[PDB]
Amino acid sequence: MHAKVGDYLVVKGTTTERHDQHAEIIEVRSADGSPPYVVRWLVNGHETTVYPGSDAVVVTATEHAEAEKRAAARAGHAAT
Repeated sequence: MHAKVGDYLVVKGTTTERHDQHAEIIEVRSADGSPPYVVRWLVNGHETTVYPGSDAVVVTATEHAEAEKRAAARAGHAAT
């Protein structure tokens, strides 16, 4: 996994069915791709530092709106 700033983080379901744990990566605490990350819930509304899980993927704006609402409730429910 390799992270990038200005992009969105996803966890779970690399097979592409259920993509959870969503947010915007504005601060990458890795030079390549290793947790933790400083993440913003944009479509939710808060900043924090979270620990994602396995099957972490990088998405863009559209994958962020709906999916980050639900999947941030998934991600930032704990490990904060």
